[PDB]
Amino acid sequence: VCGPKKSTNLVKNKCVNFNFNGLTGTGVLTESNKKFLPFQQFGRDIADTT
Amino acid sequence: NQKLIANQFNSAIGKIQDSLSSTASALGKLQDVVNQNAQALNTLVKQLS
Ligand SMILES: *[C@@H]1O[C@H](CO)[C@@H](O[C@@H]2O[C@H](CO)[C@@H](O)[C@H](O)[C@H]2NC(C)=O)[C@H](O)[C@H]1NC(C)=O
Repeated sequence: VCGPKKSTNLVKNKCVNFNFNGLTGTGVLTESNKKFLPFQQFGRDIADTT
Repeated sequence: NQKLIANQFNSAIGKIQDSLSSTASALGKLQDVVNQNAQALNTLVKQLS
């Protein structure tokens, strides 16, 4: 259930201000080999950051 | 006794190598410092959660 927000394209390997389903932060988005399970939308660090 | 002394010395050095290469705890005093610092940082980061 998400608000009336228009999504844009995703740009990789550059510093961007991102918003994924309401989750925001600043960082570089890159390809990964992390095996998220079918029900896992987010992963976390030790600091509980994304 | 120069020959004896030199031989005992050389032997003693070989013993140092045998101890250091096999006993991990031999350098516990330095490893402990590293461990304390690692814990301090891990504690600091975990507090962010
Ligand atoms: C003092 O002790 C040393 C050993 O620490 C003696 O030297 C050894 O003597 C035996 C024979 O009895 C040899 O098989 C060993 O190879 C020798 N060891 C070394 C390192 O050379 C030494 O003879 C003793 N001296 C006295 C006066 O008793």
